[PDB]
Amino acid sequence: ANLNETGRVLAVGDGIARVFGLNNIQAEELVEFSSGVKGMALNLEPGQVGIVLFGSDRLVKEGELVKRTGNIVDVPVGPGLLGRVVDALGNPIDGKGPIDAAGRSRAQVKAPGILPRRSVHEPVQTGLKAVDALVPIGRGQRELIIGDRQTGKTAVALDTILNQKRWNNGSDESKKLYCVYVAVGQKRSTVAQLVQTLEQHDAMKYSIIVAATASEAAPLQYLAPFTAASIGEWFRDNGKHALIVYDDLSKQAVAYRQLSLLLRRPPGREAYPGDVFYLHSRLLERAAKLSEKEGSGSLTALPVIETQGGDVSAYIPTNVISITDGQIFLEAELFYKGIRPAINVGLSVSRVGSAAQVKALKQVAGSLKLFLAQYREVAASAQSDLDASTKQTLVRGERLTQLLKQNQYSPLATEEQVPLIYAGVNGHLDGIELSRIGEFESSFLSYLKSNHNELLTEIREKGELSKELLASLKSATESFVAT
Amino acid sequence: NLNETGRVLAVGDGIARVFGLNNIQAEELVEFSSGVKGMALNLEPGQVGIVLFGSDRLVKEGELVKRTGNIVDVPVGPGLLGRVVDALGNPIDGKGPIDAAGRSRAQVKAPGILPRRSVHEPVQTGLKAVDALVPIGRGQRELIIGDRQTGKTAVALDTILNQKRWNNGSDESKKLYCVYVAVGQKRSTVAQLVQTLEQHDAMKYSIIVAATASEAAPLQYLAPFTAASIGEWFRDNGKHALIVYDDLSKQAVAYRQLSLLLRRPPGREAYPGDVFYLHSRLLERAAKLSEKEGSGSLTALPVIETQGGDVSAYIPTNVISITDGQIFLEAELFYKGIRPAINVGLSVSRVGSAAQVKALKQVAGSLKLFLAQYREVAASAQFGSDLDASTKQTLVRGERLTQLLKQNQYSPLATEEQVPLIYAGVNGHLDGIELSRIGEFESSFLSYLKSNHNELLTEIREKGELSKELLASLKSATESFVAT
Amino acid sequence: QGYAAEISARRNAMDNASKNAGDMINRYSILYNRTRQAVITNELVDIITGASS
Amino acid sequence: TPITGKVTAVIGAIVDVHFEQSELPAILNALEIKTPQGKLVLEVAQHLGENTVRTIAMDGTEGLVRGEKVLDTGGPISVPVGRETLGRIINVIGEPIDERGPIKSKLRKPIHADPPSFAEQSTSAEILETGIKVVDLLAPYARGGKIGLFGGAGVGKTVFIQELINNIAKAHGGFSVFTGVGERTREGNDLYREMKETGVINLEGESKVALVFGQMNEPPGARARVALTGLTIAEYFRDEEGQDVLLFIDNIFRFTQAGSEVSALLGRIPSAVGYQPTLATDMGLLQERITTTKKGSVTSVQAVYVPADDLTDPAPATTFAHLDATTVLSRGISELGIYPAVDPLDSKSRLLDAAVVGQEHYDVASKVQETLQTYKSLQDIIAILGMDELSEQDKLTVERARKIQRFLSQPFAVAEVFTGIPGKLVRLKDTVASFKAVLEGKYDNIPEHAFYMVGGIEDVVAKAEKLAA
Ligand SMILES: Nc1ncnc2c1ncn2[C@@H]1O[C@H](COP(=O)(O)OP(=O)(O)NP(=O)(O)O)[C@@H](O)[C@H]1O
Ligand SMILES: Nc1ncnc2c1ncn2[C@@H]1O[C@H](COP(=O)(O)OP(=O)(O)NP(=O)(O)O)[C@@H](O)[C@H]1O
Ligand SMILES: Nc1ncnc2c1ncn2[C@@H]1O[C@H](COP(=O)(O)OP(=O)(O)NP(=O)(O)O)[C@@H](O)[C@H]1O
Ligand SMILES: [Mg+2]
Ligand SMILES: [Mg+2]
Ligand SMILES: [Mg+2]
Repeated sequence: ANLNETGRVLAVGDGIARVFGLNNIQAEELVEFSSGVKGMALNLEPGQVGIVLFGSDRLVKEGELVKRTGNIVDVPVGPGLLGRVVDALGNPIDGKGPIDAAGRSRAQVKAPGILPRRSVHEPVQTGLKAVDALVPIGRGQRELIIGDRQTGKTAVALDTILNQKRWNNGSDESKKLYCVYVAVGQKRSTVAQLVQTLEQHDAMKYSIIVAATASEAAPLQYLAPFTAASIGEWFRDNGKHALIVYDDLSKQAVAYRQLSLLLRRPPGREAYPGDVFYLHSRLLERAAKLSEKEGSGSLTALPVIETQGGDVSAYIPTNVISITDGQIFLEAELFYKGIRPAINVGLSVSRVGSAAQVKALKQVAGSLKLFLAQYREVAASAQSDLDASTKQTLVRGERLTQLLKQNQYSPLATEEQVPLIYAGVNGHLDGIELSRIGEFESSFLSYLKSNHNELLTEIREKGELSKELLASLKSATESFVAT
Repeated sequence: NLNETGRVLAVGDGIARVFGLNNIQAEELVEFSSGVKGMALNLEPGQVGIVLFGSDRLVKEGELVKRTGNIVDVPVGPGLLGRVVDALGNPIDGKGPIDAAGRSRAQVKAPGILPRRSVHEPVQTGLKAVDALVPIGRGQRELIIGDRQTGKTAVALDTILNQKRWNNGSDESKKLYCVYVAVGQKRSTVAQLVQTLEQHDAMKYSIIVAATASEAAPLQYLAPFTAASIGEWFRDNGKHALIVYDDLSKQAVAYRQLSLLLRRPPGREAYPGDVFYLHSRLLERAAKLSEKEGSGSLTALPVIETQGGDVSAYIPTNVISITDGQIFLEAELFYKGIRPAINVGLSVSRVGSAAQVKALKQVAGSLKLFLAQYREVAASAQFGSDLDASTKQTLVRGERLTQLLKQNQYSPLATEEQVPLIYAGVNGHLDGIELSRIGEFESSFLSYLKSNHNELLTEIREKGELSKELLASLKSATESFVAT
Repeated sequence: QGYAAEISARRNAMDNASKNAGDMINRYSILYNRTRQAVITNELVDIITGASS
Repeated sequence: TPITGKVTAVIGAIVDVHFEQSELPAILNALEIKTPQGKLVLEVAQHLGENTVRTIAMDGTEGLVRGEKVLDTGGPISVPVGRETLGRIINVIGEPIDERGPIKSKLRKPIHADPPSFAEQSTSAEILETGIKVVDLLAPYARGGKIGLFGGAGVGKTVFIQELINNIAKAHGGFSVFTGVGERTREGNDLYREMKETGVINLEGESKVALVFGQMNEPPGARARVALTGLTIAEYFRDEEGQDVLLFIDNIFRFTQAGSEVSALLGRIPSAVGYQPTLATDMGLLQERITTTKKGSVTSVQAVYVPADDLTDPAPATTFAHLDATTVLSRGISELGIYPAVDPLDSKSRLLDAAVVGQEHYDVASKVQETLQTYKSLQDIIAILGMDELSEQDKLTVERARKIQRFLSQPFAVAEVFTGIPGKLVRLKDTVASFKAVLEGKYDNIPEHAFYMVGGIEDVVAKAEKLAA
């Protein structure tokens, strides 16, 4: 037995195997145990190596042989993973056979530096009225989806993926956006069901699923987002665009905490290791928009965080907020009232997306940012005087609040969006009741499609509002409202 | 021959584990061949753990460590006045050698039970609020405590500056030599403080001991104890010294760093188990010596920093239990325009009135209890009350009494200036005056009494007491001024 | 009339207050709970550091 | 003929190296491992005994092998110092990262240097006019001072610095050094595009600011040290060039955080909250070098992250005493749409003193502060029971405080996207007078909204009439 290429197990417990030999091993090299279970050389010491396991401890005994692999932790990458569901190490879990890899990338890849980047200016269209109008996301950005349990976090990301069906059926490769969805810590059934939804809406052919679910070993959960970013990165490095959802990072952090405490690293705040920030920061730095010279690709990140009791000041929330380029905060209070998406506009922001917004939306979003989250000034005070001036903003406010509502699985085209907002901002809804704003919107879009389709087409094709189209839009709006 | 020398076994983080040094004493000074000096704090079977008094960048495995044969000591003596030194008494003002009467160890047994006498001589701080409500005696430990940037140093600083009234004389019994201990402050902050003492000509009777923020934890830990010794000389020779520890919170942090790196198992909040002892032995050394011992004293104003108003925190709770009372400074009072931002309710001087020039004691009757009765009422006024004649008046009186306790920094006052103010206040010669004008009253009035009724002020300074004759003169004199 | 106006205004202002109070009680029951958890963890870490040496 | 050892142990950022000879590299020396791509740099941290040293790597340690050859450089990490650094982008190890060739500097200085002695200190009380209302009014910045911006995540630290660079950088005469520690690589891109576009860095021409980066993608070793690199350059300007130097750091907390990431791996017992026992002295050794001395002047702005919005966390709390001026940003405040989100009752200045700013300035600042304070002491009662249950005095103070509150807000030029409004700037003398008048009850009839996001008092008058039409 070569002790250079090979090892003998000294001990195993707490997700670590202590191994003797493997003298030629590299730090962070993947290893193989007798049972076929894999590991990662984490700490090389005089006279032994400490290996973190990617499975149950049952699958490793004392005295067993361990084989070197040659390879730092890596994964298959390339357009051949499209339509596929894999585990954190890249192994298919969808019943469909060997993955078709263009090649292999490390799990841990260094972020694009200061030079190879350019500011985001290309829209990521979500098809969500509230997000596209008020927290516009640009290709290369990082935008946190954050909020309590059961507040629509996943819905927001999933509508975004379903929405890409719009361009991923065209030919123009630059407008396309491939999707990597990472499930970390979720239930197997949630993810199975999610994939079936994707299949049913025909979204699956442009998306990749990477799953490390609830009963799997902490390191597989720790690892999944990293192997998913290299999968995402392939598109970035080859002049194409990929969206990556990390659902969710809260659970990644928890798994990382499990590993650190069993590794006997000192518990800090909320028991997380000191490096739990570096955990996320290195991951998320890999999202970017690249320069002309680097082929202009982009990886856009939508990490998901789960607050407890709505507290965005906890350690992990604030860590991620101090990394991403903004947050979409979802309030449980709005969610229970029926306001869904429950986007708390006061607390939501996109730091770089404004540039990348579609002009049409930008133009009918005049101050909507300021006004709405400020109607919130009056609204909170309202329930001391039956005022004159501030009775108007209470009626407009209430309207735009309904306009922003949106059914699930129903992402809407920009040119379907801008009229609804124009019709809100200019007060053509002021007269219509609350209970009918829902029906108004479906009936109004029908009207526009059948009768004023020339104009929608112009919004879609130029993305701007010429004074003439602006005036023509005023025309068609007034007509419908009157009846 | 490993009895006087040793070899560095391992080194880092300002800590060295040394082989040999077989005859070394616990707490002994050592010299590493590369120049740096150290202190043996761990003596174990096969080795010695030493904390470095400087950088360890130059220490190497195998390097030779030498016994000094000395327990950490310092130069002490009158020669040190006007100077700024580090923890080991090395001069850091570039003014050359110190001349010392001798050397005392850093750690010194405190006065026992027999060799002491009750505090009875005031430390006149010059601040109305303190001197009236929390008077400090010669040999008392009075804690200064509060959150960051609340006035803590400005309380101690106005005391040092005030000692000028007596330090410029020859009368040695009345003089109060000052010692200021900067621990973990930034050098610039200290330069700014010795710049101010200079401008007030207070540096000539002060000694600065600075273990500032970039210096090795063993230097910060040591600074208070070696600074007690510098101060003890005054105490041990019929003189008097005030000692300001600015601040002990930062020294406790340094001791913690020391102990964890020595791999001594920590206690609460990672502090060493004996962190209470760390502070108690320091402050027990402040003391008022008995006549058979020359009658000298050491008064200590230790400074603690609380976080978020948290006085129940470990270290602040420790020190509170050691001292003879505290001055609680509060950010909320600071911003209402109360300076010094002293919480009167929470602040005591335990030695109390036994350490207060008699005149001030008389005119400040139940000022402290009254001010409590005032806030008892400023509480009932909240829910939109309407008060009877007594309550609305005392509410007016206290609101003005509070106003009279405001005071500018670097504007300390003499008891004979303090007394008339407190006198006018408590009696009610200020009630029928518009509130916003008590400030200009204070200076107009003290000028008035300096030109017209000056013989009075002269009397109080000399005789430190009042009789019916002094009372009625002043009562007649104040009543005069009220009509502008 | 002034009395019945006052009595109606009391029951009305107090309704808004008790509502507004409960809201703060809700916001502080949450902070309470955070702090309580933090207290148990932080205490445990000292026991842990102490045990390791 | 060099000094070589072999790698004995690898745990994360920490690499242990054995040497075969009696002679062993000094603590703080830079070592080298030749790899497939480039060179990995390690910094000696401690001597473990038995001829083995412990080091902290400056880049990832993936791929290292026990037995791998280690080279001693016989010196610490060194950086290009001098004018040749201006308009370049540099590493923690002093290599360029803007692909513009070698920094052809005449000298290279070690990044570890001893702080300037007590004797070398040079104190002043000289106001630095910012054109930002709250700062200029309530807590003035000091020329050659140490200014620090404290904020939770997203509350506005970086926008603030960019406004200050926008105000002070072009008209300073001297040279700036910006150091990015543990921040967004993209933010570096946003700024290198910025200093180019404004001309403060000119590709062909001449440049006033050197940039040094060690962002949040970087392993801990690099995050720890990158501030000492950006400082060593700042010190060369201060000393030999007798330059009045501006130093910006975003973000200084990241330095200390990087220290805790490795502390465990170095064998230390954790202090409070899991931080390194040396948190304070590590910070003293860094802070104290960032000072104005007798040879020259350094005005320094530091972004200071506040973990979990907890200003009592050892890191930010230990930072306070190092600063001559502190601006504390509040989430609660920023959530009222008040930008800058400066807490006017928790930001402080050495220079807030009548003997510096004049009694009129002092008196206004303080009455403003008393006013705001009254509102604070009342908030609970205002929120539970409303305005009705205040005495008239109070009702008026509350009415006024809220006008001051909003008047302290100001449209920055660099937040034009989020304000929708052009960036206004207010001369100190105008801030003083404008506020003075509000207190004097001169603007009570004006609705609250007219003070929100404007410049000076002329601008209120304007917006009040704009609303009344
Ligand atoms: N826009 C919407 N309109 C109506 N219902 C919705 C909308 N979005 C989500 N829902 C429903 O609300 C529930 C919560 O949404 P989901 O996207 O699962 O949030 P989540 O924050 O990911 N919950 P979890 O991850 O399980 O804690 C789901 O049952 C959705 O079907
Ligand atoms: N009586 C006073 N009136 C007005 N201002 C004062 C007064 N006393 C102190 N100040 C100022 O308030 C600030 C804080 O005072 P300082 O004495 O440094 O308190 P501290 O709590 O030791 N601060 P720090 O060491 O920074 O935590 C300083 O700028 C003083 O100049
Ligand atoms: N002066 C301002 N005016 C208007 N909005 C602002 C201002 N400053 C910050 N914001 C808002 O808050 C965001 C915070 O940006 P930034 O200045 O990077 O804060 P920060 O505290 O450094 N964030 P981080 O470092 O990630 O914790 C901005 O993108 C704006 O949306
Ligand atoms: Mg979900
Ligand atoms: Mg102080
Ligand atoms: Mg920032």
